[PDB]
Amino acid sequence: TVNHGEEGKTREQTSTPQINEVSIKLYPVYAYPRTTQEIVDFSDVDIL
Amino acid sequence: VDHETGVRTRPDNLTEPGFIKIFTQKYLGGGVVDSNAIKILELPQD
Repeated sequence: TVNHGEEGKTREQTSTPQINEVSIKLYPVYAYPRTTQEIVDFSDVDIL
Repeated sequence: VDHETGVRTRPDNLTEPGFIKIFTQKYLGGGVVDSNAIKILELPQD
């Protein structure tokens, strides 16, 4: 806040600015595809 | 309207010990000189 006051009028304590803290947590977006060894070995696509 | 000093900052670092009381003040003035040179329009509030 910014106060106005006057000539010869005492000055009140203005409220100090506030600070906010955003906690951006990290979280693992994992992929766990259980492919069989059958597909990898049999196919010529190299499915990995 | 501003003053020649403009904005003055007095970093009060003596009076309340353990406290920096920053005192920053600017002398500001504002008046409608020649009101014929400004026009207002109050649109419907809706």
